[PDB]
Amino acid sequence: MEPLLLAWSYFRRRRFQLCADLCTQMLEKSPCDQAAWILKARALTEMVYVDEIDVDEEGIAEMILDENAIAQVPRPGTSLKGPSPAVRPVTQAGRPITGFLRPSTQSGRPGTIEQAIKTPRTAYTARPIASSSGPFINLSRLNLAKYAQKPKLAKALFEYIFHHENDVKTALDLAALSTEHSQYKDWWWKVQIGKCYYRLGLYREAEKQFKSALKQQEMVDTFLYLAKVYISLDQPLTALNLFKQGLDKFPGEVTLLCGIARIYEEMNNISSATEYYKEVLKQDNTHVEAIACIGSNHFYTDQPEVALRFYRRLLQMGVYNCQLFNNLGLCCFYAQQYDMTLTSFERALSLAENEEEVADVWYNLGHVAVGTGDTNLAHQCFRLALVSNNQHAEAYNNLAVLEMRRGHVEQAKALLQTASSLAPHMYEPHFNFATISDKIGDLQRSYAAAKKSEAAFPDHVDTQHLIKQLEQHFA
Amino acid sequence: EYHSVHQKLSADMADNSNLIRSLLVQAEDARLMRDMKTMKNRYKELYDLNKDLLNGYKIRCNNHTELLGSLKAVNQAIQRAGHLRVGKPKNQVITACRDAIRSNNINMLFRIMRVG
Repeated sequence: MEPLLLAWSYFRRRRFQLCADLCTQMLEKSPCDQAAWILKARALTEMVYVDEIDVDEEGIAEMILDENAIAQVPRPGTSLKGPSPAVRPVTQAGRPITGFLRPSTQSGRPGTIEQAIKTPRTAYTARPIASSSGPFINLSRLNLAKYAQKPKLAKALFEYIFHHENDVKTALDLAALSTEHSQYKDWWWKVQIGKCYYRLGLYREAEKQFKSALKQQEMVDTFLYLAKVYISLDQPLTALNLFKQGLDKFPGEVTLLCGIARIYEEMNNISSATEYYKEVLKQDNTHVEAIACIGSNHFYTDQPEVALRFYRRLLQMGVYNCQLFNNLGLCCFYAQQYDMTLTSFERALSLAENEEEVADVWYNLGHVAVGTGDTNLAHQCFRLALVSNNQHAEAYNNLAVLEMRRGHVEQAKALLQTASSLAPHMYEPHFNFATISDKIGDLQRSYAAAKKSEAAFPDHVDTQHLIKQLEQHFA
Repeated sequence: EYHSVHQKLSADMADNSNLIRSLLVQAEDARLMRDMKTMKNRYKELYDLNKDLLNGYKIRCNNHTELLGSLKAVNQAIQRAGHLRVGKPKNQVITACRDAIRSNNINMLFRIMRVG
């Protein structure tokens, strides 16, 4: 009923528009009221809040122009920098496609600025890469030396400056004055200064504050923060020891086990990431990350029924996506459940909020069709995948395979050239182009294509026989 | 005061270094796409940021030298206070003196170096 009370109760119920809407009134009515002031600050900063732990988009500049790893060429198995590409689709030379895209995924790194620019913008991150990773209150007007004295105001004000305005320097000024006001005895200000540092670039100066905050009071937050810091310095085996220390503190934490599994998958030894995702499951059993990862791994290691179970679980827990339903369709078809197969693809096509998701669903429908026979339906589905996403290399490759099945060799050659131009990291377009060339002749093009195939999937077999035959023809 | 000034300058220089990295990448892209005007613009921006950063570097270097001098002065003070006493009465002072700096009890600190 009353303004302040109704606004605060709107805040408790996570409205975040009404709260501010009543405080703006209450502030116009009285120029001297700090309760509604910091309440509107909280509402504004929480309409946009996103926890700093899972925001790790380095981009392009950090990837090359910033060197922090001590060892330049460390032993294979101690640095971050399964099914073969003949089964599991790939994204780079290696790095098979993963389940559960998270905005911290790097999934390989480019070598030079030119390569990173001249590639698709979303081939190394979940979002397109970036070079660098009225108003309620004007930051240049308030004296942070006076709000630092009042911690009740200072905490919400720092959260506002950091998560709403993204002013790391003024946030760090406020946090430094606040920490010196608390005589360096509250772990929260230490963690916040460490976050300011970590997104300023100073990792060691942030690891110092995170360690000093762990000494004050163990919290899952500081453990994950140190994990981020250590992963940024390219030190997996330090992060794993720190995670096992945290699990010694918190015996069954799910985020810590999930971080261990993420590190094991970045190092690409799935035989332990599955164990740790299974521990996460034994703890949560609704975890979307572990369920999706184990489901994908179960699908690609020729066990599609277990993957169908793992994805029906996510269906049972109210998850309603385009990805989930296309996955259910692939699993139902390949696990030989032909009644619930195509309705899942229909729900997928219904739920797709993009033009690339629609293209992927049409690609998978073409796979279903070509598994059924009737190559014309798959032809149409691949052409629609192209019509939806012009830069869809798998559709080009499959449509060229079907074209050469029909007989049109030049169409297949052009389409395979387009596919291999869009995705060089794939091996199928190169191998097919080399095969058709060798079939007609042109052993130079066959060599230039089979060598790129071997560069893409270096443990292939038919590529090796092709290269042997070619090098034999050259003498 | 020297500590706080160093922290402020370090944050500022880190921000400018991030700007310079983005600019380097941004500048490189213009060169690749052969847009010479924006390339020259990026390099002008880089020149200005470098001059600002070198000014800040001089300031921070002088401040860091003064701070190191102050730290060595504090430690020489501890050592000259302890040095004035022979045997065990020396060691005590040193310990106490350090335990009087981690707590910023400057008056009690001086009382340790005055009587022991």
